[PDB]
Amino acid sequence: TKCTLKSFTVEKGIYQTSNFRVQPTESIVRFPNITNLCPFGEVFNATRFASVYAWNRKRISNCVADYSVLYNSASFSTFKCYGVSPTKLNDLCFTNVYADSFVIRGDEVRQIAPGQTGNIADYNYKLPDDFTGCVIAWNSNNLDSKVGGNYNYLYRLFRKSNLKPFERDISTEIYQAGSTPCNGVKGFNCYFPLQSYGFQPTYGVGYQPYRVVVLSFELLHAPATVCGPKKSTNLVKNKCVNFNFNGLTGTGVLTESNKKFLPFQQFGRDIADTTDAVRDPQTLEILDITPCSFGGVSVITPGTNTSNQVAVLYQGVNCTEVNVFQTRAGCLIGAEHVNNSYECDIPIGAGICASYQTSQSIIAYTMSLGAENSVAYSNNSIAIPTNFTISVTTEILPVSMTKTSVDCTMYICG
Amino acid sequence: AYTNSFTRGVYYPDKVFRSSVLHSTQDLFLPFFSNVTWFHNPVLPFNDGVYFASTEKSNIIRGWIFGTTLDSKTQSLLIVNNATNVVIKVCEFQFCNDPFLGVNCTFEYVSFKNLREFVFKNIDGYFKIYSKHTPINLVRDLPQGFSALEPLVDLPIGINITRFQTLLAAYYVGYLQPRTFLLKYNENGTITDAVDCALDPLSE
Amino acid sequence: DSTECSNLLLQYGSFCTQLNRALTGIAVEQDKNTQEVFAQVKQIYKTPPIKDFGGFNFSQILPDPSKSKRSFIEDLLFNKVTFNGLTVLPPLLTDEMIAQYTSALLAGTITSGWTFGAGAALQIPFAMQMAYRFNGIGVTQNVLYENQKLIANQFNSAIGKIQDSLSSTASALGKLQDVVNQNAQALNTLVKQLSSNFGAISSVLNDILSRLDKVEAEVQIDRLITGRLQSLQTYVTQQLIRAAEIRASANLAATKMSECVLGQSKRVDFCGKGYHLMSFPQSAPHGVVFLHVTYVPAQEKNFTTAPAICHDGKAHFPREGVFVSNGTHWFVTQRNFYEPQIITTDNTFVSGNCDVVIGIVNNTVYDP
Amino acid sequence: QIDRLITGRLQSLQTYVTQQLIRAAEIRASANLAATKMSECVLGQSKRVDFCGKGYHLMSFPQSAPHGVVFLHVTYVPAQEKNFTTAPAICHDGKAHFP
Amino acid sequence: DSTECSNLLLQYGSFCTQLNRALTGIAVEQDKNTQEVFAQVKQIYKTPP
Ligand SMILES: *[C@@H]1O[C@H](CO)[C@@H](O[C@@H]2O[C@H](CO)[C@@H](O)[C@H](O)[C@H]2NC(C)=O)[C@H](O)[C@H]1NC(C)=O
Ligand SMILES: *[C@@H]1O[C@H](CO)[C@@H](O[C@@H]2O[C@H](CO)[C@@H](O)[C@H](O)[C@H]2NC(C)=O)[C@H](O)[C@H]1NC(C)=O
Ligand SMILES: *[C@@H]1O[C@H](CO)[C@@H](O[C@@H]2O[C@H](CO)[C@@H](O)[C@H](O)[C@H]2NC(C)=O)[C@H](O)[C@H]1NC(C)=O
Ligand SMILES: *[C@@H]1O[C@H](CO)[C@@H](O[C@@H]2O[C@H](CO)[C@@H](O)[C@H](O)[C@H]2NC(C)=O)[C@H](O)[C@H]1NC(C)=O
Ligand SMILES: *[C@@H]1O[C@H](CO)[C@@H](O[C@@H]2O[C@H](CO)[C@@H](O)[C@H](O)[C@H]2NC(C)=O)[C@H](O)[C@H]1NC(C)=O
Ligand SMILES: *[C@@H]1O[C@H](CO)[C@@H](O)[C@H](O)[C@H]1NC(C)=O
Ligand SMILES: *[C@@H]1O[C@H](CO)[C@@H](O)[C@H](O)[C@H]1NC(C)=O
Ligand SMILES: *[C@@H]1O[C@H](CO)[C@@H](O)[C@H](O)[C@H]1NC(C)=O
Ligand SMILES: *[C@@H]1O[C@H](CO)[C@@H](O)[C@H](O)[C@H]1NC(C)=O
Ligand SMILES: *[C@@H]1O[C@H](CO)[C@@H](O)[C@H](O)[C@H]1NC(C)=O
Ligand SMILES: *[C@@H]1O[C@H](CO)[C@@H](O)[C@H](O)[C@H]1NC(C)=O
Ligand SMILES: *[C@@H]1O[C@H](CO)[C@@H](O)[C@H](O)[C@H]1NC(C)=O
Ligand SMILES: *[C@@H]1O[C@H](CO)[C@@H](O)[C@H](O)[C@H]1NC(C)=O
Ligand SMILES: *[C@@H]1O[C@H](CO)[C@@H](O)[C@H](O)[C@H]1NC(C)=O
Ligand SMILES: *[C@@H]1O[C@H](CO)[C@@H](O)[C@H](O)[C@H]1NC(C)=O
Ligand SMILES: *[C@@H]1O[C@H](CO)[C@@H](O)[C@H](O)[C@H]1NC(C)=O
Ligand SMILES: *[C@@H]1O[C@H](CO)[C@@H](O)[C@H](O)[C@H]1NC(C)=O
Ligand SMILES: *[C@@H]1O[C@H](CO)[C@@H](O)[C@H](O)[C@H]1NC(C)=O
Repeated sequence: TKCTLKSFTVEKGIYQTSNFRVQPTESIVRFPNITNLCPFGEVFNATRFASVYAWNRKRISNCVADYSVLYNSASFSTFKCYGVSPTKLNDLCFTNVYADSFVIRGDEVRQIAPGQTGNIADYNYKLPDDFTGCVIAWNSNNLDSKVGGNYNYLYRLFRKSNLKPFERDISTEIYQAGSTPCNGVKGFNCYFPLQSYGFQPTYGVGYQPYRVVVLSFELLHAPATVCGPKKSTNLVKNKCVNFNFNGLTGTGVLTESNKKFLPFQQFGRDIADTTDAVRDPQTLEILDITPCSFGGVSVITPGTNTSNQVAVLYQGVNCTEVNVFQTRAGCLIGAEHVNNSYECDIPIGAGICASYQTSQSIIAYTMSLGAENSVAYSNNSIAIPTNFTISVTTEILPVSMTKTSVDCTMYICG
Repeated sequence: AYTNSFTRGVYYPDKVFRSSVLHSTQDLFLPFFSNVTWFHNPVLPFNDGVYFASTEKSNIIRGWIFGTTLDSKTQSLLIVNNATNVVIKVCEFQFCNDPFLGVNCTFEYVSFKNLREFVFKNIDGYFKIYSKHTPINLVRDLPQGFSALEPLVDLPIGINITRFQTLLAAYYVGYLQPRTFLLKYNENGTITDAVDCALDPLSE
Repeated sequence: DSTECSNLLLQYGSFCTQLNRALTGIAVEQDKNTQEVFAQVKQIYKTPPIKDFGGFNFSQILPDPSKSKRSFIEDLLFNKVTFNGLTVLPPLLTDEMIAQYTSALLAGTITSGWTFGAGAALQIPFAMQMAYRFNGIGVTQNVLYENQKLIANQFNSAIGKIQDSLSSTASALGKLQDVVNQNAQALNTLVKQLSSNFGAISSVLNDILSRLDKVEAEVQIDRLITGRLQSLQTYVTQQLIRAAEIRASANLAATKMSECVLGQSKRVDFCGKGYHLMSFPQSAPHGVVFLHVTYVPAQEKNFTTAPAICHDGKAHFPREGVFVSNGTHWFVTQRNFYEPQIITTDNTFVSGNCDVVIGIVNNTVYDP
Repeated sequence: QIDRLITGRLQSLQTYVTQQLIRAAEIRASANLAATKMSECVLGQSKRVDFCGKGYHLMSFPQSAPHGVVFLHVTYVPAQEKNFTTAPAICHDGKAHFP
Repeated sequence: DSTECSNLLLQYGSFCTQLNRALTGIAVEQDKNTQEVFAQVKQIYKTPP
C-alpha cells in the first residue's frame, strides 16, 4: 500500500493495491486422432528403384509427415540433411514434399550433396548449391547385386552439357564427344551416353550398391498439404489450465456442459463474441470455458499514525481460491467477523463495513442503518414540543479550482 | 428462363456455435428475392461462387466440373455423385462434354419430391461446399420459406476457377455476392431466419 | 496475460493507473448518490400495528412481511426493470437496506407528518395532518373534515390506478431501463473492440506471436496496444460524462426527498402538477419513484366580482377571500374552493373612502 | 522517435484537459449551488426543507474558506415534546368550531 | 469518398458507429430541452380582443 500510494504514511481507508489471478496449473494440447500418416514406407520398402539416370520421384501430399521413424531408422548407412536439421522436421509444414529414389555404388553416394561434381552430379542428379532437403541411403548388396553382375542398373556417363538443378533427362541418342561424327553407332568419342555398375554380390563395400532416397520440401501460395504429427496431452477438467484445441489457444477452467452443438461446429461464442465452449477433437464432448478466477485486491487499514494491522479483501473471489471470512463482496482475510452492527466506518460492499476496535483488531460487520423506532401513533393523540434548541449547522461547498495554463509546445517539445 | 429465389442460399458461414442470439456477418451470399437462371448442360461463369439447386431422385444430374479452360491446358476439379459415395479428383482432365443416362493428377478424395440445394465457393485455395435437402409441394419454382445449408467439405486444392458446368432434369443457378446478413441463431444453434441488410430500408 | 504485450504496455506509463483511478471515483460516487437520496432519516421508524389512518389506505406502498420486505408497488417496480478483465462491484447498500430506508421515510411521513425531518418525530392523527396540508395550499381545513370520506376514497382509487398502470404498461418505467441499457451497451462495445485489428496483422495476440519473429511481432502488438488503450480511454471518458448526468439526477432526487417527502413544497410543478399535498418514496432498480399527491381544482363556476365594496362611505377589502356575486347577492369566499360567507366587519378590513378604487361596488356590510 | 514522443505527450495532455473540463463542470454545479444558498439562505429565509441545514431555518452566515465557502446555518429545533389528546373540531351550540 | 481509405477505417471497429451515436444523442436532447422549457402548457390560450 505504501508503494501503491507513493507515501510512507497511509490514511484510514480501503485501497486497491494488486489484482489476484489464479494461474494455469498446466498446459493442454488437443488435436484430431493422429491419422493419415504419409506413405514414406512405400518408398523405403519398394521392391527396387530406377536407374540413377532416370531417378524416380514420389509426390507426398495430404498426409501427416512423422519423420520420427526415420530419426530412429539406424539401418540407414546415412541420413544427411542440408538447409534444415532432421530433428526439426516434425515441427514443420509444407505445400509439396518429394522423395527422389535411385541405386548407385557407395563410392558415388558421396557425389549426392549440394555443389558436388562427377558423372552422377554432372549428368544424372544435380542438387541446388543452396539445397534444402535430406539425403538417405542404406546398403543394398543383397537386394541389387547378382552373380555375373547385375547390368540392369545404369548411370549417364557423359552429356553435351551439365544438368541444371533438378533437370531430368532420359534421352539415349549417341553422344558425339568431339570432331569424330557419331554416325548413329557406338565408338570412340561416339559414346552411348549410359554405363552400368554390373553389381556382383562378391563386391567390396564401396563397389556394392546402396539404395538412395532424397527428401525435398517446398511451401507455396497453395495450401500446406503436409505437416508434422499433432502430438496431444491428456484432457484436464475442473482446474485452471492453458489450452490449445486445434488452433484455439487460451487460458481458463474446462468443465462438462449442457450445450447442444451441431456436428460440424467446433467451438462456441458468447453474446460479445468471447469464446465460451469447445468440442474436444479426440472425444467429441462439449466443454464449457470459464476464466481463471481473478479480481482486485484491496488493503483495509486504520491510519498508520494509529496502528500497522491490515485486512485484505479479494474482490469477487471465493475464499476457496486464495480470522478468514467470506463476504458477498469477496473473501476478507485478517478481519474478525462480529454479530453486532454499527454505523459504517470503512465500506466493503453488499452491506458489510470494517473498523478498528478494542487487544485491538480490525472487525467486519453488517452496517447499521440507524436506531429502530416506533412512533406512538393513534387517532386523536398528538405530541407538541414544550421547549426548543437554537442549532448552528455547518455546510461546506467548493466554489473554484486552482487555475492552470500550459505552453503546449513547451510541455510536448521542451 | 428466370424464376425468383425468395429467402434461399443461406449457409452456416463458420464452424461457431451461437445460441438464442442475432449475429451480423459479411460473406458471399445469394441476395434475397433476386431471380435465378433456370435450365433443363451449358458452360457457365462461376463469378465469386454459385448457389445451385434441383429437384432430383432419378439421378439424371450426376456431377460438376470447375476450372478456367476446364480441359487439358491446366488442372481442373471433377466432382461425381457415384451411387457408392461422392468422388472428387483434380487433374489435367480431357473427358467428354458430359456423361448421361439412357433415358497428371494433384489431389483426390472419396466420401421430383425433394428439392436439393448446394453452395460452392473458392477462397484462398480452399474449395468450400455446403448443402441441404427438403421435400417440396410444387416442382415448378423454388419454395417460399427458410432453410440453412451445412458445410460438407473444405478441400485444400489450390487450383483456379472462373467457369463451371453440370454433368448430367432441370436446375437453378444464382451467384453469391458480398453482402451483409443478420442471422438468427435459436436455442439449438441452428440458423432459423435471416435479414439481407441491403434488400430494402426496413432490412437496413 | 501475455508477458510480451505487458512489457510493451509499461512504456505508456501512468495511463493504465489513471484509468482505474477515474473508474474508482465513478464507483465510489454511486454509493454516495444512493446514500444522499435514501439515508435522509435519522432513525428506522416503523408503522403501528393499528391502521387508524382516517380511511386512507397505504397497504400498496407499505412493506409486506410475506414478500425482499418490499411494498406491493416496489415489487412491480423491481419486476418491470430487467469479462476480459471487466468486473462489476456490489453497491454498499443492499436492495433490502434501500427498502428499509423507503420504509422508515414512509412510516415517519404517515405517523408524524413533516415533523420527523425538522427534529424528533411528533405523532399526529393522519386526517389532522392532511388538514394542515390543506391549509398549506390555501384551502381552509374544514373543507377536509367536511369532505374526509370523499378525500380518503379517490386517494385510495388514485393509488389503485398506479398499480394498474405499472401492471399493464410496457414503457412508463423506461427512464430507469435506459440507464441499464446504456451501461450494458458500453461494456459490449468495450469487449467487441477486442476483435478489431487496428491495422495489425491479426486481432489474436498468440496468432501475431506465432506468425512473426520478435522485432516485427513487437511492431504489430504496439498497434493492438494503441487501439485497445484508445478503446478503453473512450469507454472511461464516456462513463465520466454519463456519471455526471446520473449525479445531477441523484441531487434532484435528494432534493425531492427533502422538499416533497420530508415537507410540503410551495414550488410550482416541483412535486407533481396541481397544488402539492405530500409525496411517498418507493425504491426501484438504480433509482427512486415518487408518488406525488396533489390537490386539483375541478368544477368551476363563473361569478361577478369587485376589488372592494362601499359601506358607510368606507371601502372594505376581504382579509383572505375574494368578493363574488351569484347575480343578486354578494359574498366573500376562500379563493381555491367555492364556499360563500356573508360579508361582515370581521370577514373584511377598511382602507379609506370609496372614491380611489377602480370598480368598487355598493353592498351592505353586516356588523355582528 | 520524436513522432512517438509527440503522439504520447499529446495524448497525455488531451487526457488531462478532458478530465479538467469534466471536473470544472462539477465545480460549476457546486458554485451554482453555493450562489443559490447565498441568495436563499443568507439574503432571505428559506422555507425549503433541509436546504439551509436540518431544523426550521432562521438565518445563515457566510464564511470564506480556500477554494470554497462555509455556511453557518442557524435553525430552530423542537426539543421536549409531551403527549396530548387532540380533536379536529369542537362542538358547542350544535355547531362545529375549528382552530 | 474513398473506397481505399474506407476499408482501412473499417479495421478500427466500433469507433465510427459510436461517434455517430453520441452526436445523435446530443441532437435528440436539443429537441427535448426545448420541449421541457416551452411545452409546459396543455392548451394554446388566446388573449381577448
Ligand atoms: C479417437 O481415438 C480414440 C481411441 O481409439 C477413440 O476412443 C475410443 O472409441 C471406441 C469406439 O468403439 C470406444 O470403444 C473406446 O471406449 C474409446 N476410448 C478409448 C480410450 O479407446 C475415439 O472414438 C476417436 N475419436 C474420433 C473422433 O475419431
Ligand atoms: C386496503 O386496500 C386493499 C386493496 O388491495 C384491501 O384489500 C383487498 O380488498 C378487496 C375487497 O375490497 C379484496 O377483494 C382483496 O382480496 C383484498 N386484498 C388485496 C391484496 O387486494 C384492504 O382490505 C384495504 N384495507 C382496509 C383497512 O380497508
Ligand atoms: C365532487 O366530485 C365528486 C367526484 O369526484 C362527486 O362525488 C361523486 O358523486 C356521485 C353522485 O352520483 C357518485 O356516483 C360518486 O360515487 C361520487 N364519487 C366519489 C369518489 O365519492 C361529488 O358529488 C362532487 N361534489 C360537488 C359539490 O359537486
Ligand atoms: C343568491 O344567493 C342568495 C342566498 O343563497 C339567494 O337568496 C335566497 O333565495 C332562496 C330562494 O331561492 C330563499 O329561500 C332565501 O330566503 C334567499 N336568501 C336571502 C338571503 O335572500 C338568491 O336566490 C341567489 N340568487 C340567484 C340569482 O341565484
Ligand atoms: C354608491 O352609493 C353612493 C351613496 O348613496 C352613490 O352616490 C351618489 O351618486 C349620485 C350620482 O353621481 C349623486 O347624484 C349623489 O349625490 C351621490 N350621493 C352621495 C351621498 O354621494 C353612488 O352613486 C353609488 N355608486 C354606484 C356605482 O351606484
Ligand atoms: C520398412 O518396413 C518395416 C516394416 O516393419 C519398417 O519397420 C521400416 O521402418 C521400413 N523402412 C525401413 C527403412 O526399413
Ligand atoms: C499523528 O497522531 C498523533 C496522535 O497519535 C497526533 O497528535 C498527530 O497530530 C498526528 N499527525 C502527525 C503528523 O504526527
Ligand atoms: C464458493 O465455493 C464454496 C465451495 O465450492 C461454496 O460452498 C460457496 O457457496 C461459494 N461461495 C458463495 C458466495 O456461494
Ligand atoms: C453469531 O450468531 C449466530 C446465530 O445467529 C451464531 O451461530 C454464532 O455462534 C454467533 N457468533 C458469535 C461470535 O457470537
Ligand atoms: C381512536 O378512535 C377510536 C374509535 O373512534 C377510539 O375508540 C379510540 O379511543 C381513539 N384513540 C385515541 C387515543 O383517542
Ligand atoms: C428549555 O431548555 C433549556 C436548555 O436548552 C433549559 O435551560 C430551560 O430551563 C428549558 N425550559 C423549560 C421551561 O423547560
Ligand atoms: C430477372 O431480373 C432482371 C433484373 O434486371 C430483370 O430485368 C428481368 O426482367 C427478371 N426476369 C424475370 C422473369 O423475373
Ligand atoms: C463408382 O462406380 C464404379 C462402377 O461404374 C465402381 O467401380 C466404383 O467403385 C464406384 N466408386 C467408388 C468410389 O466406389
Ligand atoms: C492462378 O491464377 C493466378 C493469376 O492468373 C496465377 O498467378 C497463378 O499462378 C494461378 N495458379 C494456378 C495453379 O494456375
Ligand atoms: C432443440 O432441441 C431439443 C432437444 O435437445 C428439442 O426438445 C427442441 O424441440 C429443439 N428446438 C428448439 C426450438 O428448442
Ligand atoms: C362560465 O364558465 C365556463 C367554465 O369555465 C366557461 O367555459 C364559460 O365561458 C363561462 N361563461 C361565460 C359567459 O363566459
Ligand atoms: C368594464 O368594462 C365595461 C365594457 O366592457 C365597461 O362598461 C365598464 O365600465 C368597465 N368597468 C370598469 C370597472 O372598468
Ligand atoms: C408518549 O406516549 C408513548 C406511548 O404511550 C410513551 O412511550 C412516551 O414516553 C410518551 N411521552 C413522550 C414525551 O413521548
